[PDB]
Amino acid sequence: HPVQVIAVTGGKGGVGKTNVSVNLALALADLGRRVMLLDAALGLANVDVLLGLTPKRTLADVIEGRCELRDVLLLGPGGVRIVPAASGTQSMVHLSPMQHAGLIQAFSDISDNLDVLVVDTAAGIGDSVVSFVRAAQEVLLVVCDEPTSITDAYALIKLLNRDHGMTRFRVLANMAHSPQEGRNLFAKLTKVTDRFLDVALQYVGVIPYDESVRKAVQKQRAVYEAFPRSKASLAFKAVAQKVDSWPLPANPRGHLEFFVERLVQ
Amino acid sequence: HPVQVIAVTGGKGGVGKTNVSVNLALALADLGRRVMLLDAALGLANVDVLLGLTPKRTLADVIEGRCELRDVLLLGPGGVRIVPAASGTQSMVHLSPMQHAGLIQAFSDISDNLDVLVVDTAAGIGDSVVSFVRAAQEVLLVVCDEPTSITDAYALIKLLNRDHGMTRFRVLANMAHSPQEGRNLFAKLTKVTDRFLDVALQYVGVIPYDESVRKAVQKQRAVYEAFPRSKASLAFKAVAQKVDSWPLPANPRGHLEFFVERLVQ
Amino acid sequence: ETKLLLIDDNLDRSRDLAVILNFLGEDQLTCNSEDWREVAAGLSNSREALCVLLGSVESKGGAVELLKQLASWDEYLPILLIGEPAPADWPEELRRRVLASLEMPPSYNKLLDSLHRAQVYREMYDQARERGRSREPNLFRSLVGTSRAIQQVRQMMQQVADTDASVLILGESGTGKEVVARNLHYHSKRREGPFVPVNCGAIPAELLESELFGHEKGAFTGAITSRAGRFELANGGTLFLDEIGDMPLPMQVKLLRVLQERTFERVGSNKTQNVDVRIIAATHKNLEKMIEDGTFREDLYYRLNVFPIEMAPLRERVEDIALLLNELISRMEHEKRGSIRFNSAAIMSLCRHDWPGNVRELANLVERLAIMHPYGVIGVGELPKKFRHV
Amino acid sequence: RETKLLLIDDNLDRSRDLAVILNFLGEDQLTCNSEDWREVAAGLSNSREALCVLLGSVESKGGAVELLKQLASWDEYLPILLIGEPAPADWPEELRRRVLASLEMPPSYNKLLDSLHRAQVYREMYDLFRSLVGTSRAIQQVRQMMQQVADTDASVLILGESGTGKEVVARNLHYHSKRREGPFVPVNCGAIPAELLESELFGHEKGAFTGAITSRAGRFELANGGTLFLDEIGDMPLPMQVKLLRVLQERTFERVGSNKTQNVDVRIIAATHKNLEKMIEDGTFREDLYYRLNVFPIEMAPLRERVEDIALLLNELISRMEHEKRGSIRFNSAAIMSLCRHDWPGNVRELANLVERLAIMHPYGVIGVGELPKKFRHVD
Amino acid sequence: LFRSLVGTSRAIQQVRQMMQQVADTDASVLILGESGTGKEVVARNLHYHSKRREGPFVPVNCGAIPAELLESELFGHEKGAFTGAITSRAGRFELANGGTLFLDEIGDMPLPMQVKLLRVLQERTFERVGSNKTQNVDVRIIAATHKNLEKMIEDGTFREDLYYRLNVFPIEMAPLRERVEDIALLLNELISRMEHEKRGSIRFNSAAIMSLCRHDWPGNVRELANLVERLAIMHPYGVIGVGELPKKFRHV
Ligand SMILES: Nc1nc2c(ncn2[C@@H]2O[C@@H]3COP(=O)(O)O[C@H]4[C@@H](O)[C@H](n5cnc6c(=O)[nH]c(N)nc65)O[C@@H]4COP(=O)(O)O[C@H]3[C@H]2O)c(=O)[nH]1
Ligand SMILES: Nc1nc2c(ncn2[C@@H]2O[C@@H]3COP(=O)(O)O[C@H]4[C@@H](O)[C@H](n5cnc6c(=O)[nH]c(N)nc65)O[C@@H]4COP(=O)(O)O[C@H]3[C@H]2O)c(=O)[nH]1
Ligand SMILES: Nc1ncnc2c1ncn2[C@@H]1O[C@H](COP(=O)(O)OP(=O)(O)CP(=O)(O)O)[C@@H](O)[C@H]1O
Ligand SMILES: Nc1ncnc2c1ncn2[C@@H]1O[C@H](COP(=O)(O)OP(=O)(O)CP(=O)(O)O)[C@@H](O)[C@H]1O
Repeated sequence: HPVQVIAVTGGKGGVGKTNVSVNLALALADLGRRVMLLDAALGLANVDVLLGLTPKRTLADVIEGRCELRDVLLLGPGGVRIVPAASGTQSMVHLSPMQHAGLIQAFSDISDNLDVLVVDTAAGIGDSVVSFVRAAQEVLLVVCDEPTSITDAYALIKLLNRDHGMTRFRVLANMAHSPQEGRNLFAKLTKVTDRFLDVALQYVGVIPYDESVRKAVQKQRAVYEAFPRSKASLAFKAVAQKVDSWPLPANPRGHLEFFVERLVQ
Repeated sequence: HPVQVIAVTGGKGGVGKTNVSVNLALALADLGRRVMLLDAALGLANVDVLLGLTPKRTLADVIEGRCELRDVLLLGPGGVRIVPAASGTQSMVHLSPMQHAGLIQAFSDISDNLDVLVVDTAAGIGDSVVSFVRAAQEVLLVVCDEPTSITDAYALIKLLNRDHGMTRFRVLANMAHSPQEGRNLFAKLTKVTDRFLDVALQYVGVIPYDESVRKAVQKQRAVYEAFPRSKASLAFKAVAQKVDSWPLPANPRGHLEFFVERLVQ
Repeated sequence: ETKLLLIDDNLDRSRDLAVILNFLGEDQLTCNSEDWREVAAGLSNSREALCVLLGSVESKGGAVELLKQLASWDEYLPILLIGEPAPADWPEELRRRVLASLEMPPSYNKLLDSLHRAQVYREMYDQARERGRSREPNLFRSLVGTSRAIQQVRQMMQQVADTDASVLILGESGTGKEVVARNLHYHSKRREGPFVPVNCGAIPAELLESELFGHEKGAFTGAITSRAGRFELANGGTLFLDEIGDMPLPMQVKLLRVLQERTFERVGSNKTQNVDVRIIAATHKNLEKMIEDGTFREDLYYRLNVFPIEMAPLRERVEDIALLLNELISRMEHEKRGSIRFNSAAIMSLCRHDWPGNVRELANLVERLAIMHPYGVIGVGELPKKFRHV
Repeated sequence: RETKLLLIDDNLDRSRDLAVILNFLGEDQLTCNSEDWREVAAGLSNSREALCVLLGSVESKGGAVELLKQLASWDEYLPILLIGEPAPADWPEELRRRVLASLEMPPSYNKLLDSLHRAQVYREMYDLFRSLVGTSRAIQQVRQMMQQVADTDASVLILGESGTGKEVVARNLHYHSKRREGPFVPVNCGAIPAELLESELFGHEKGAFTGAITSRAGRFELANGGTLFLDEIGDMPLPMQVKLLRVLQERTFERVGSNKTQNVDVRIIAATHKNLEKMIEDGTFREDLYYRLNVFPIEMAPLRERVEDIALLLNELISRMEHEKRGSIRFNSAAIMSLCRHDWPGNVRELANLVERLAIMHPYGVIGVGELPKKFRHVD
Repeated sequence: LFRSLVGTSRAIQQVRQMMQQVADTDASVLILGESGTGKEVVARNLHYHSKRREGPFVPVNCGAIPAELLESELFGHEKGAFTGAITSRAGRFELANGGTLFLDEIGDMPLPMQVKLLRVLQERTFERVGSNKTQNVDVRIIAATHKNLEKMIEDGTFREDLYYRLNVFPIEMAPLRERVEDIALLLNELISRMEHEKRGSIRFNSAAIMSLCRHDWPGNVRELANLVERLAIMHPYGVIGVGELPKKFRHV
């Protein structure tokens, strides 16, 4: 009955937030879960580009109000329900938290046939990023094996812990050439957090770096369905199996979040 | 000599914006002059992390008025006066345009920049990025061969044309595995712009994918100094002349832009 | 329940350990350092083997190679050394891989604890039982303890548990207000009704009215749908208002109107609806000074102060910490997490902390050390620097 | 305790097996054989230094009767535990009683330690407490059971592990019922000898028949108008069990040698730890007595199910020390978690005995983890 | 050198005649016409033909400056004036004291801005925000707009006193679509930029010239410059005709 929402974040760009979010969406679709995929990067669209969708009406038409949220849904490849975000529209680039809410609560009306929702939160630590992170109970940080990414993810955790006090984070390593260096990356993040913060980073696995994911990107298709027999594909299948093992949210939190009425009932 | 300020943009995250800004600034510094790098990602300062420097006082202090601007000029490699900003501070991310303009005007105090100042704009097309590109005389776009990067760059171009009528742009290719790859990416982006809008974009160069950059970033040092004899370092060195010496007969006009005091007379 | 592996080349040690395993209520599969493959072939799969009890290693490649082969057989398999603990010669990964080291003659409680931990991590690492039911780090049975500081809280609980009027709660941040609200809701008449918690400080003030009452399209900027607000979701239920002093001035008169007449409105339209929402508020500051400053209105304060509830900081009930330290750990092993054991020095240092954050940061620390160094032998050293008090 | 277990067993394999079995538990054991048991047994300080005598398979000539007579000469009060074989039917009646349990080859932990506790009772008898406090869910369910039962007046059945605190629940029900003024009487059938349970419960008759050696009336007139809390009703033998059913259902008794019937109005509260419906399947328990007794079930939880209560119990236990000026020990957090993580088979009695032993060992001291006995010791 | 434009048609002849009409006096110069008609070069060439020649020219495009920020950059502010001020800098009058001030897009002036500019014109003095100092400077002001004023006052959101103060010397701008015949020559002016800025080269064929002449050209000269530079940049050294013109520019 409750809907698990996974916000794929990390602050540092290029770690693979959009691609990992799309791949997880199609992975849970293939496992047998009806999946919705929302591009929280409302200023710039990347989700519909990777999946080849070319919608005729997007979240902007929702926001300045010439339609509802039924009309913008896309039945993309892999049986996914995509909620595209506008690219280059003035009404979308910067939003007050009031309009971000006006989007968030209205997004809960379209919840008839949902099992898992994947939120592609935009890069950085902007207001929209923080609002969408707090709106999702399952926050997964994609971390690459570069100190810039390490410190930027640390900055994001510091922002979300010093200000709003959220400590749970699911660390997913990316661009790891060996299974051991992913654990090494997790140890580096753990050392930094211990020296500075008090948070509970939970290792969820490594996504190996291979040209299959990239060549799927240029072919404008998800690597899960474009190359279902690749090392990254099998490792991400295992990651999706672990994702299904994540317990469902049971209770709503004080702040705004997706599907409050689904959780409260 | 009216100060020409270059800002590095591209919208898409992880393209190399902070990295290309740091390495290019080091390139100009090693090729004469005296650069004063600034990072416009006021809440996510990655220039210091990439350079290994420890900022005693950051730009958040001068934003809050704690210290003067000249206090936060921190010497780094290559004789570069880095101006680090805060890390993990949302209050330093989304500022009112008045505060951004006050920062731009506060830069007028420094008068030791030999026509060089590199701005590292944050990912996205938010208010800070546009406010900084309007203040800059050269806007450098870094994009990678991936359709999402093309979409984000085109969205930024469309926003700038539609609201502020910017006309001249510089295109730089990053993470290109072949020399043909960057030119193909530029051709695709200019094809999209030609199909939709009226903006002229200029070629700059290409940054090949080298593991030397990864190893240098691992060493908490910029790739220009850690591995100066490398293909990426040579690419940055080549980009140095293209950036530095193209607008030799500069004619300083006037609007909301950096160092307007020097541009007037 | 499954089986156990005894790869020990010592005839006496393996024999007595097999006898002990048969005693405690589970079968065993005696093996040597090299011919364990043929014995393990008798099992259908790795699931039929719970954990292994390493003894003496005499084959080629050493105990490191033996453990590499065993992890190749099952990577998610706990390791139970007996007789000789891991010295400072093995690699760090191999050192950490060991669940625990026994000390012959085998000790009772340590052996059952090791087996219970082994089966806990075995149940945790497989793909059965599907997903569970996640809960917040502060959403545990935090009302445990023997101090005056928590007995007073429970006394005011029982005092207000038989009413339905608005309640007011005071105490520092992370002191356990959510648990108080949930307990009050569960022990009231509207137990089956919804429990909607909202904290006014987490969400900005501009949209707080929209979140509380609800809005409709065409009479609200940024409005998309004719949303029913959290007050509507609280019909027949309770609205737990945390950090109540961050409501703007008009929010106070609006709350007074909804509390007095039991009816509210939706912003943008002149329509009224009546509900029976129970208002349980919680703040972490001094309202007796905020009223004088000019932020909290008098009537709303006097309407919420019908039944106050004051918490106490963790530092003021130090002799409860151990109890919580247990009640968290059990929770973790009964949640999708393994079990952690502490040394005397670790807990003794943990009870010396001033706790600038209350129980919430204690739970955060417990979870972070559980998922940082799991199934280990964590003592005072493994604790973070701040918590290490000597 | 500090007492050891004698292992008189001719089978060398069984001897060493049981030796390591008991050395697992932490109790001190010594391996002995019939050829050398004499001098090793004489090497102990006294006959009371041994908790019991463990007899395995015996292959010595002359049978086990001679060994039993020798042990009887050694000590009259000496429990015997058979391991690996059932109770023989050819042994004399006066010798089979000393065999405490007809244990098969070394059994599970719970059965063995329950037999050891029975042997402890055997030792002590031949030689209370303010529980029901706390906010654990188990104690809350128990309290809900008391609220559901208190307004009525009928038989009450308590199920829970041995020594878990049923007496305090019986006292609570007695003081929350209409019989507050009436006497409240607890009787533990397990701790009473089988041959003397009839005299203890039904009473005494002077010169009526053989065996009348005690002069003391039974609990019938002790329990009149109040609560009779019969603990360990499983150990109730079948003839005395049907007598108890006659006393219960008819609410009346009759003195042998007369024709007058005397009425009693007592609230019966049975409490037991052995499963009763499995005993029904085995046929050694009456059908209707269970049905009448099990109308108001109180599923008393073990200490492990209400671990959060444990510390609040120690304080109360420590409080019992402060009132009587019988010492004052203070547990640190380390010992609190060390005791909380324990399984606690003898749930409350073991905790109380541990507190007493720690009090005697370290008066006015901070009880840490080092001062704890080995069985309660828990570390990282 | 400077930014140069040339023409031959009757409209630009009237433009130069009317410019020379007012070039003999120094007062507020108000320019009316559509946007992108070349008002900046008009102001700069008026200044270059005025008394001020060694003085600097300060342009202010109000469409490129936020409304709340217009007075901040124009009048100036001290270090401590509000929450966003962190440095004392002089206003744009001081930087060009003794030069020529150009103020484009006067349409969106708020009422405080209108009264402040009227005060600057009348008493020849001003004051920085968050301060009481009264400082006087001398400058020649050329204000410009893209909307016709008469309707803008008719809406009631333009102060009539400021309207009359600025409109003492009205200026009429002629959009290019009425002077298409010199566009080719005007094109030969813009290639001079390619020969003066060194950014490439571009040519126009006769068919391309006549095709361009038919185009409506709403934002005449700014759009013309943008189009020619964009065509040059997309493919330099190539021949420009009719088909390869992006869109709507091949009206034939
Ligand atoms: N000390 C401690 N033990 C904990 C805690 N959470 C879970 N447990 C233990 O884990 C058992 C299973 O919990 P579950 O899987 O959620 O399965 C639970 C759940 O489905 C439900 N349940 C029990 N208590 C609650 C509660 O307070 N809230 C909700 N929403 N469900 C509950 O009933 C089932 C059985 O509950 P129990 O009989 O209590 O059995 C519980 C209890 O023994 C905790 O925070 N502290
Ligand atoms: N999944 C899971 N979560 C658990 C469990 N036990 C506690 N929790 C979590 O801890 C919160 C507070 O538990 P509490 O202090 O016992 O406070 C509890 C307790 O007083 C009462 N309650 C809930 N279930 C039971 C139950 O089965 N028996 C009793 N006696 N009380 C219950 O309701 C209060 C609020 O319950 P919630 O709103 O669910 O809020 C619960 C829930 O979020 C459990 O076994 N499983
Ligand atoms: N798991 C992975 N393995 C290998 N390469 C990966 C990868 N995830 C991402 N990449 C690379 O990074 C590119 C960008 O990925 P993605 O679009 O997910 O980034 P992102 O969404 O984190 C940045 P932004 O938030 O700015 O859009 C991919 O097209 C590919 O080149
Ligand atoms: N030529 C190249 N070869 C390999 N990796 C490269 C690269 N250029 C950039 N990267 C990688 O891109 C990531 C980000 O680089 P960097 O931090 O220097 O700037 P950036 O501007 O791309 C980040 P953002 O987009 O978030 O501002 C790092 O993982 C870096 O190693």
